Amino acid sequence: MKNFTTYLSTAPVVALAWFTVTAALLIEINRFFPDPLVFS
Amino acid sequence: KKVKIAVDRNPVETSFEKWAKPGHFSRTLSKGPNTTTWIWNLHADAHDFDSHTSDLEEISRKVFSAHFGQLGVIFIWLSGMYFHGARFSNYEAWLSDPVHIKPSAQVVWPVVGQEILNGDVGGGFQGIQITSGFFQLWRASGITSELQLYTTAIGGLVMAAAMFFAGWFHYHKAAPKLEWFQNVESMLNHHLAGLLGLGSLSWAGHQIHVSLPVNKLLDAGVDPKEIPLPHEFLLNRQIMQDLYPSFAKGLAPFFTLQWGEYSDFLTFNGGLNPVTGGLWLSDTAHHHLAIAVLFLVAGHMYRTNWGIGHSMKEILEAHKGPFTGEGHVGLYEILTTSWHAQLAINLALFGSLSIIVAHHMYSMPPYPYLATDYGTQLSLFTHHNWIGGFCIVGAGAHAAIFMVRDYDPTNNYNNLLDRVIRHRDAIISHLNWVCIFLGFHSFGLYIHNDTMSALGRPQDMFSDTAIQLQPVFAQWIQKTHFLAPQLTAPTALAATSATWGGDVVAVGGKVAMMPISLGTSDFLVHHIHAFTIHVTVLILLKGVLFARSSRLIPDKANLGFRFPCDGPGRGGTCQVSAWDHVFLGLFWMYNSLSIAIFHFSWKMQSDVWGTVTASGVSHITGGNFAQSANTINGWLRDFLWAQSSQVIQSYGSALSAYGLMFLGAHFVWAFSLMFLFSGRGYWQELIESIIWAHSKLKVAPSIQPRALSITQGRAVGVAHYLLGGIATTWSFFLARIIAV
Amino acid sequence: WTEPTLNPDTPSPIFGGSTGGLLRKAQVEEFYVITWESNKEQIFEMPTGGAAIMRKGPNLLKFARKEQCLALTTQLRTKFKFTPCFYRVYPSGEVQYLHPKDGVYPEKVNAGRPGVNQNFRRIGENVNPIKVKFTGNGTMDI
Amino acid sequence: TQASLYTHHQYIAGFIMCGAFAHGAIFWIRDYDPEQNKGNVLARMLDHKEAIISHLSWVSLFLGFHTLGLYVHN
Amino acid sequence: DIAGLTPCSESAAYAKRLKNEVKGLNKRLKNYEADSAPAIALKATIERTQNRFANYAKAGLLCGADGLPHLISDPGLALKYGHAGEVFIPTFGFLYVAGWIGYVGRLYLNMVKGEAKPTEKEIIIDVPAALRLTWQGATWPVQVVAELRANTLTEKAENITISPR
Amino acid sequence: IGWVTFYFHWKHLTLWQGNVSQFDESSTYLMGWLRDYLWLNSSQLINGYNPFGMNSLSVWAWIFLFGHLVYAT
Amino acid sequence: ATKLFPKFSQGLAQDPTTRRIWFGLAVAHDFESHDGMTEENLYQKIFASHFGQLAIIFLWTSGNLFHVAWQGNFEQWGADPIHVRPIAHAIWDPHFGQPAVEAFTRGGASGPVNISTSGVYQWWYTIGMRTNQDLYVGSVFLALVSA
Ligand code: CLA
Ligand code: CLA
Ligand code: CLA
Ligand code: CLA
Ligand code: CLA
Ligand code: CLA
Ligand code: CLA
Ligand SMILES: CCCCCCCC(=O)O
Repeated sequence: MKNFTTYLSTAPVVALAWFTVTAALLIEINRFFPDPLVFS
Repeated sequence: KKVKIAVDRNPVETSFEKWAKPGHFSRTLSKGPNTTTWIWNLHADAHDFDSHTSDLEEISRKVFSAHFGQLGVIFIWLSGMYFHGARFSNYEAWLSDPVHIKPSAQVVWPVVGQEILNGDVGGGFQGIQITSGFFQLWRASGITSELQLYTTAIGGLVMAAAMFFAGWFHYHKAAPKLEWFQNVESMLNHHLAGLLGLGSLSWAGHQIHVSLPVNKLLDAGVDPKEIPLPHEFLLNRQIMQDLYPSFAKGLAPFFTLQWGEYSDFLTFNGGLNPVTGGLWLSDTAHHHLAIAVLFLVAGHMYRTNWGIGHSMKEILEAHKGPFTGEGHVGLYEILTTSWHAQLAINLALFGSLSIIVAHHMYSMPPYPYLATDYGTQLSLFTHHNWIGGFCIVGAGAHAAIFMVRDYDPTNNYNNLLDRVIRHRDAIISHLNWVCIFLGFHSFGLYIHNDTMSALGRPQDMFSDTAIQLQPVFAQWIQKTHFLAPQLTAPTALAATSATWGGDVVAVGGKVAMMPISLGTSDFLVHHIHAFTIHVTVLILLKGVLFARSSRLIPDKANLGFRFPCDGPGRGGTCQVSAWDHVFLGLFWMYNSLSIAIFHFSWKMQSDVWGTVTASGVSHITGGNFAQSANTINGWLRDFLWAQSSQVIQSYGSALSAYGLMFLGAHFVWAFSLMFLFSGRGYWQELIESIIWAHSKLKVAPSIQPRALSITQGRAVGVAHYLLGGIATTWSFFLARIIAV
Repeated sequence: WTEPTLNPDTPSPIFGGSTGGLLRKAQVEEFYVITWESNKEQIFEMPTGGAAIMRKGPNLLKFARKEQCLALTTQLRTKFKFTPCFYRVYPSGEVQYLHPKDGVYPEKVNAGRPGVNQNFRRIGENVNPIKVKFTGNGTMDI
Repeated sequence: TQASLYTHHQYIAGFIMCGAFAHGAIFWIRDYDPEQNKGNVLARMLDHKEAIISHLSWVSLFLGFHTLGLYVHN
Repeated sequence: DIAGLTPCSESAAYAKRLKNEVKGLNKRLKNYEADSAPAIALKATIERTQNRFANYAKAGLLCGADGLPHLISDPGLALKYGHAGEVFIPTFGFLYVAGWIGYVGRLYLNMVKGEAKPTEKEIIIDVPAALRLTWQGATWPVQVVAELRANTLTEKAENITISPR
Repeated sequence: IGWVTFYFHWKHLTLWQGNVSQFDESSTYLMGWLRDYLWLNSSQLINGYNPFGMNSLSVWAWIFLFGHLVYAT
Repeated sequence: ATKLFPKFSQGLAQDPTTRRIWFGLAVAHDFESHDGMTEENLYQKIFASHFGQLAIIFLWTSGNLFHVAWQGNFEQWGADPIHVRPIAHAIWDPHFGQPAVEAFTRGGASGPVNISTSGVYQWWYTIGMRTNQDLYVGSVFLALVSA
C-alpha cells in the first residue's frame, strides 16, 4: 500500500483527480445555479 | 522439433513497487528526471520492448500479454456499445419502423444547455443519431429486445476480465518460452482451421438457427415483440420447419449427401433483399458455411508434431529461380526471429483488407436497412478507409525498424532481400519517374480543364461532352459481372451487386443500391488515386531501402531509426531517417485517402443516393458529378462550398455539435503548423527568458524545462495535422449526410 | 612506418554488384581505395548497400566518398578488429595515402603531429563581428 | 478601390515592419560595438532583454487565452 | 443609457428573443406525448429559459438593438451606475483564486527545493504536504506583501543565470 | 494583417449593403465570420466559370484557386 | 571548374553544385559581404542603387498613365465617375476564347479590358487631369525623369 499510494501520487494520477473534482464542482454549481452570466 | 506447450512458472512477480518507479523499463530513464524531456521520453519508449531488453523470450512474453489487454479494452468498448444500446437507445422503437426512425444511442446530460444535442431521432427518444451501424447489425443478429443486448454487454465485460487475467497469468504466472512462440506452422494451422474456420461455422450455426427465422418473420411484417424467441426455433422444430420446410427431414439430407434439400436456408440468390435492401441472410449463411470448410481444410497443410504436412522453411527455399539468386531462402528465420518483420507484413495486408471491406460492404450492403441509412454507409466507408491507410503506413515504419535493428548482413547473402537492397536506386528511380508522369498526366488534365473553361473554351476540355476519356476497361469488367450469372455463374440467380448494372433497389422510397456509371470524371479521379497511392509508396519504400545507408550518410544503420539529422553539413541532412520517411508518408496518406472519401461522398450523392419518385429518381445533388468533377473549381463550388452549408448552419440544431467540431478541427489542423514549420532553437531560447521571469520571483520548477526534441515536434505537428483534417471531414460528412 | 604504397592487383572481396557504387566523379573528379587484411572469409556489409564475402588475406575495395571508406574502416576495426587503410586515387593515378597518414590512428596521441586549427583562447574570448567588418576575416580565425 | 487600397497598404506596411526589426538584428551582429556603447540606452536594453521578451510573452498569452476564449464561449 | 445600450427590461428585441425562443421549444413539445421524458425535458428547457431571460433583465443588463445583454468594463461607469456585478466584481474574484493557486504552487516548490532529490517530488507529488499548503494560500495577499516589504518575494540579480548578451 | 483586412472588408461590406446588423451580430461569434463572410461572399467569385458558362469574374476565380496552389506548394 | 556567375562571391563562383546559381541571386544586394568591399564603395554603390529604384518608380508610374490614356476611359469616367468603371488596360490574350473575349468587354470598350482598382482615376481627376493628353504629357515627363 505504501507503493500503491506512491503510484496514486504520480503527476498523471494527481492531475486526473484534481481536474475531475474541479470539473465536477463547476458542473454541480451550474446544475443548481444555472445560467450564471452576472454576479448580480 | 516437438510441438509442445513450454511455460516458465511464476517469472515476473505481481507488485506495485515498479508502478511507483517511473522509467524502470529503460536503463536510461530509471535515473529519474532532471529535464522536462524525460516526461515525454518515458511515454515515447514504453511499448518499445525490443529497446528495454535483448532477450527475445521476454520481448515476446510482453507482446503476447500486451495483446491480451488490447482484446480486453476492445471487449469493454463492445460491451459498452451494447449497454448504451440497451438502456439509452431507441433500438426497439427503430425495429418497428426502421425506415422513418433514425438510430440513436447516445443521450447527453441536461446541463450547460448541452441538452440541445438530444435531438428528436423519432420513436419517443431524444438523443444523438449514431452512424456506427450497430442497430442494423443487431437486427441481422436477430436481437429483438434490450434484454438480449444487456446480456451480451454483461458477457463482453466478463470476457474483458478474462482477457486482462490471461495477460497477467501468461506474463506473471505461466509465461510461454520462446520455443512456444516460434511454432508458426502450429499457429497458422490453428488460426486458419480453429479460429477462422470454426469461427465461420459457429456463425453459420447462429445465422441458420436464430438470424434467419427471426429476420424472415421481421421482414414478413410480424411485430418484433410477437416473434418466437430464438431458442424456440432450436427446440420447437415445427416453428423452424414452417419457416424452412427442410427442417422436416433433419440432418439426414446432409449425411445422405442430399444437401440440395436444404436449398431454402442455403441459397446462391445473389443481389439484395427487395424488402430490407441488404444481402439475403440465406446467402450469408451459405458463404460462412463454405468459407469454414475451406479454412478448416487449410488448417491441415503445415506440419506440426506428426509427419503429414509442409515445412514453410523448405517451401520458401524450394522457390528460387534463374534471376532471384538464392531466392526466398533466409526469410523464414527473419519471419520467426523478428516481430517488426511480421508486424509490417501483417499491418500491410490487414490495412489493405480494411479498405477492401469498405468497398465490398458499401457496394453489397450486408445488413438490413443499411443502404437506405446513408449516414451509416458514408461513415463506415470513410472510417475503414482511414483505419486501413494508417496500418499500411505502420507497415512501412516497422519494415524500416527491422531493417535498421534486426537485419543481419550475414544471413542475407544472395537473398531477394540483399538483391533488392542492391538495386534500390533502380526501384526508387523508376517509381519516382512514374509518380511524376502520373502527376502531370492526372492532375494536369484538371488544370487544363480549369484553364480551358475559364478562357471560355469549354469544347477544348477533357469531358464526356468534349475530349472524352471513358474508363473502357472498368466499363467492360462491369458488364462481364452483370451478364456473369447468365453465363459465367449460372447457379447465381442474380449478379453480385447492382453497382455493375440492372434495376435500382428501392426501400422506403429511397435508393438502397443503384448501378454506378463510370465516365470521364471517374477515369480522371481514379488515375488521381493511383498517383497518390504510388507517391505514398515511394516515400515509405524509399525509407525502408535506405533505412540502413545511402550515398548521403553511409552509416544510417549505426545512427538509428528515430534520429533527426546527421548534421547541418553535406548541404543539410535533415529527415534522413526512416522515421522521417514515415512522418511524410502520413501527410500523403491523408491526401490520398481524403480524395477517395470525397470521390465516394460526391459520386454516391450524385449518382446513387436519392428518392425513387414516379418515373425517375431524385439524387441528393441531381446528378452533377459527371460535368462538375472534371475541374478543381467544381470540387470546391459543387462539393466543398455547396455541401459545407449543413455544417456551417448546424448551430442551434441537434447537429450544432458538428458545426463546433468542424471549426475546432480547423484550429487543431492549423495549430499543427507551428511544430511542422518551426524549430526547437527558437522555443528553447524563448523558454530561457520565461525561466528567468520564474527564477526572479523564485517560482522556477526543479525539473529543467526543455523545448520538444526535433523528432517530437515533427510527431506533434503531424498528429495534430491529421487529427484536425480528419475531424473537419468527419463533421462535414456527418452533418451533410445526416441533414440531407 | 612508411606510407604504404597501393597494390592495384589486390584480390577484391566477393560481391555481385550494386546500383549504388561509383559514378562519373570517380573518373572526372576522383575516387578512394580502402585496403585491409582478413583472417578468414567472412560476410561484411558494404557502406554502399548490400553484403559481400571478404577474401582471406589482402582485400581492396573502391569508393567515391572518403566517409564510405572510413565507414568500412571502422566496421572492420570493430566488427573484425582489422586495421584498414585507404588512399585517394586522382584521375592521373596520383594515389594519396589518406588514413591513418601517420601510422597511429588519429584518436591516439603521437609526437610528430603539429597543431593545426588550434585557437588558444576561450570560445567566449572571440572579438565582435564589427572589429572584423570589411576585413573579410572570421572572428574565430582572427 | 477603397477595399483594395486599404488591404494593399496594410499588407505592404506589415512587410516593411518585419524588415525594420530584421535589419535591427543585423545591426546587433554586423555593426554594434559593445565597448563604445557601454551604459548607453542601447546597451542597457540587452541588460533587461529577458524582462522585455518575457513581458511581451505574458501580454501575448493574456490576449490569446482570453480573446479566443470569449469567441469559443459565444 | 451608457452607450445607447437600452436596459433589457425595456429592450423590445430582448422580449421578442424570448417569445420566439420559447415558441421554438413549444413547437418541439407538440410532436411528443404530454408525459414522455422527451416532453418533461422540453418543459424544463422552457422554464429554465424563461427564468434566465428574466434573471438577466432583473440584473439591469443593458442590451443593444440586437437584444443581447452587454457588459460595462470602466470601473467608474460600472460602479456609478450599479453595473459592478459584470466584469468589475468578477475581476477581483479571479485575481484572488489566481494568486491563491500561484502562491500555493511557489510555497510547495520552495519546500521541495532543498529536500533530498527535489526533482522526484515534482513527478511523484507529495500529496500530504501538497494538501498542507493549499489552505495556506487563503491569505496569500497578506503574505505576498509581507514578502515585498522584506525583500524575499524575488531573487538577487547576481544569482540568476542570464544568456550571453 | 489577415484579421485586420477581414474586419475592414466585413464592417464595410455590411455598411455598403445596408445590413449593418449583419456585422453587429454575426461578428460576435467566429462561425458568423466564416459562413456570413468568407462562405457567403465566395459564392459569386467561385462561379466565375461553371459548366454552363463564364463571366468577367473568371480571372479572379482562376487566381483564387491559383493562390491556394502556390500557398500549398 | 570555377564559374563567373557569382563575381562577388568567389566561394559561390568555385561552388561545383547548383546552389551557386540560387545564392548568387540572393547574396547579390548584400554588398557588405561582397569580396573586397570598402565602406565608401558600399555607400557609393547603395547611393547609385537608390537612383535605379527611383528610375523604376517613375517608369512604373509613366506606364500606368500611358495605358490609362492609350487603353482607358478617363474622359468617359470623368463625365460619369459614379457609373463608368475606370479601365486599367486591354487584355490581348492570344489564348482567350470567344466567350472570354465577350465577357471581358466592359467599362465601355471595343475589346476585352481590365477595370482598375488602384484608384489612379479618382486621384488624377481631383488633381486637375481631365483629358488623355494630360496623361500622355505626364507619362513622357515622368519617363524623362526616370532617364
Ligand atoms: C493487476 C495487477 C498487476 C500488477 C500489480 C502488475 C505489476 C507489474 N507489471 Mg503487469 N500486467 C498486468 C497486471 C499487473 N501488473 C496485467 C493484467 C497485464 C496484461 C495486460 C500485465 C502485463 C504486463 C507487461 C507486459 C509488463 C508488466 C510489467 C509489470 C511490472 C512493472 C510495470 C508496471 O506494471 O508498472 C505500471 C504500468 C502501468 C500503470 C501501465 C498501465 C497499462 C495497463 C495494462 C492498461 C493501460 C492502457 C490504457 C487504458 C490505454 C488508454 C489510455 C487512454 C485512455 C489515454 C510490475 C511489477 C512489466 C514488467 O514485467 O517489468 C519490466 C511488463 O513489461 N505487466
Ligand atoms: C484452435 C486453436 C487456436 C485458436 C482458436 C487461436 C486463436 C487466437 N490466437 Mg492463437 N495460437 C494457437 C492456437 C489457437 N489460437 C497455438 C497452438 C499457438 C502456439 C503455436 C498460438 C499462438 C498464438 C500467439 C503468439 C498469438 C495468438 C493469438 C490469437 C488470437 C488472435 C488475435 C485476435 O484477433 O483476437 C481476437 C479475439 C477473439 C477472436 C476472441 C477469442 C479469444 C479466445 C479466448 C482465445 C482462446 C485461444 C486459446 C487457444 C483457447 C484456449 C484457452 C484456454 C487455455 C483457457 C486469437 C483469438 C494472438 C493473441 O494472443 O492475441 C491476443 C497472439 O499473439 N496465438
Ligand atoms: C498492431 C499495430 C502496431 C503495433 C503493435 C505497434 C507497436 C510499436 N510501435 Mg507503431 N505504428 C502503427 C502500428 C503499431 N505499432 C501504425 C499503424 C503506425 C502508423 C501511424 C505506427 C507508427 C509508429 C511510429 C512513428 C513509431 C511506432 C513505434 C512503435 C513501438 C513503440 C511505440 C511506443 O513508443 O509506444 C508509445 C505510445 C504512445 C507514445 C502513444 C502516442 C500518442 C498517441 C498516438 C496520440 C493520440 C492519438 C489520439 C487520436 C488522440 C485522441 C485525442 C486526445 C486529446 C486524447 C512499438 C513496438 C515507435 C518506434 O518503435 O520507433 C522506434 C515509433 O516511433 N509506430
Ligand atoms: C499544392 C501543393 C503541392 C504540389 C503542387 C505538389 C506537387 C508534387 N509533389 Mg508534393 N508535397 C506537398 C505539396 C505539394 N506537392 C506538401 C505540403 C508536402 C509535405 C507532406 C509534400 C510532400 C511531397 C513528397 C515527399 C513528395 C512530393 C512529390 C511531388 C511531385 C510528384 C511528382 C509529380 O507528380 O509531378 C507532376 C507535377 C505536378 C503534379 C504539379 C502540377 C503543376 C503543373 C502540371 C505544371 C504546369 C506548368 C506549366 C508548364 C506552366 C509553366 C509556366 C512557366 C513560367 C514555369 C509533385 C510535382 C514527390 C516527388 O518529389 O516526386 C516524385 C515526393 O517525393 N511531395
Ligand atoms: C491556428 C494556428 C496557430 C495558433 C492557434 C497559434 C497560436 C499561438 N502562437 Mg503561433 N504560429 C503558427 C500558428 C499558430 N499559432 C504558425 C503556422 C507559425 C509559423 C511556424 C507560428 C509561429 C509562432 C511563433 C514564432 C510564436 C507563436 C506564438 C503563439 C502564441 C502567442 C501567444 C498567445 O496568444 O497565447 C494564447 C494561448 C492560447 C491561444 C492557447 C489557448 C489555451 C489552450 C488551447 C487551452 C488549454 C488546453 C485545453 C484545456 C484542451 C487542449 C489540451 C487537451 C487535449 C489536453 C499562441 C498561443 C508565440 C508564442 O510562442 O508565445 C510565447 C511565438 O513565439 N507562433
Ligand atoms: C483601465 C483603463 C481605463 C480607461 C481606458 C478608463 C476610461 C474612462 N474612465 Mg475610468 N477608471 C479606471 C480605468 C480606466 N478608465 C480605474 C482602474 C478606475 C478605478 C480607480 C477608474 C475609475 C473611474 C471613475 C470613478 C470614473 C471613470 C470614468 C472614465 C471615463 C471618463 C473619465 C476620464 O476622462 O478618464 C478616466 C478616469 C479615470 C481612469 C479615473 C478618474 C475618474 C474620472 C476622471 C472622473 C470623471 C467623471 C466624469 C463623469 C467623467 C466624464 C466622462 C464623459 C463621457 C462625460 C473614461 C471613458 C468616469 C466615468 O465615465 O464614469 C461615470 C468616472 O467617473 N473611471
Ligand atoms: C506553481 C505553478 C506556476 C506558477 C506560480 C506560475 C506563474 C507564472 N507563470 Mg507559469 N507555467 C506553469 C506553472 C506556473 N506558473 C506550468 C506548469 C507551465 C507549463 C504549462 C507554465 C507555463 C508558463 C508560460 C508559457 C508562461 C508562464 C508565465 C507565468 C507568469 C505570468 C503570470 C501568469 O499569468 O501565470 C501564467 C501561467 C500559465 C501561462 C500556465 C500555468 C498555469 C498552471 C495551471 C498553474 C500551475 C499550477 C501548478 C501545477 C500547481 C502546483 C501545486 C503543487 C502542490 C503541485 C507567472 C509569474 C508567463 C511568463 O513567463 O510571464 C513573463 C508565460 O509566458 N507560465
Ligand atoms: C508465371 C510464370 C511461370 C514460371 C515458369 C517456370 C519455368 C520452369 O520452372 O521451368
